Amino acid sequence: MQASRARLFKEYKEVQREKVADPDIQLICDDTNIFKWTALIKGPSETPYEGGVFQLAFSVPEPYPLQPPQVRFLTKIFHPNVHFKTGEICLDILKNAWSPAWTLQSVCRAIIALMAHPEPDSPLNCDSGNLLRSGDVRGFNSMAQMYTRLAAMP
Amino acid sequence: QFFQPVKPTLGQIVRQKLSEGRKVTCRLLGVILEETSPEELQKQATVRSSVLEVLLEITKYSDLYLMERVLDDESEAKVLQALENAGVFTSGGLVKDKVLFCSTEIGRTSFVRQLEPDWHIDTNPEISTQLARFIKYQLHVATVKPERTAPNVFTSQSIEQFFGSV
Repeated sequence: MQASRARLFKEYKEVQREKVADPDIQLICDDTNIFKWTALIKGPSETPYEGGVFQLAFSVPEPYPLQPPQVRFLTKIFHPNVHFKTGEICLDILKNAWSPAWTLQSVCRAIIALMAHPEPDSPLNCDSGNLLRSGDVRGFNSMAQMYTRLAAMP
Repeated sequence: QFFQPVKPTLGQIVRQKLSEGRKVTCRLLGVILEETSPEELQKQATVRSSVLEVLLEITKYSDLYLMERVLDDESEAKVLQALENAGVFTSGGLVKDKVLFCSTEIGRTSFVRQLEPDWHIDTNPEISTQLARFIKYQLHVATVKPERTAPNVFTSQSIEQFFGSV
């Protein structure tokens, strides 16, 4: 229990001790629950998600960093590896391939990389995945951009 | 008399045929635009003047998504400028963000299944047949009725004829 708090303190320290340009990631530790975090991530440039801001909800288990956090999109997103109705993410580092080497910040970065480089296999949105697998990249970008403009630009 | 006749407006006719279907997807070529192939969209795009009144009544009542297969980026711009030339975008109706573009015919089926409209309007029979399993109502626009349409796939010669009359 106290090991998790020490680790989460290093990460809260590092997200405060930085004013780096291009804050593509902004982790917001929570007021009263050290184990609840929210993140703001910028859509990766040169992707249909560019210009959007997506909110991620982190639910940190008490054995963290020995156990992965529970992460999901609160912003709607059209992506092969995100369940549109629930925001659940299919990413192996959040499940089987987790390691204490990962951090909340690097998890956000893996999600951004996933947004820029989808995996039409392992699909939680088969319509989004079908567009990519069938070679309809214009269609994928068109619908992903629409949802970015309608749901991820406040 | 003053008490025993009647006459409905175009909006009431359109809304009646929509049958409370307040979410609609619809292709562009042929049914809304005069052009009939993506190759033509590389040269010009033109909204059918006969579809305009009914189209606007649909946008006031229903969330509408237009979609079409195109061959390049310049075709997209030509389409958007055509829709704007005809005043298809209005406050309270259709917005430019809800006009979608793809590179394959079957890509439209992915748009529609994601959007889950009450109505889809198309001209490709394989698309209408494939979507009848998922979409409550469809209008298949064709010169002649397919020999076989699903019971929930209705056929007509134009959007304005099907929704614009009784």
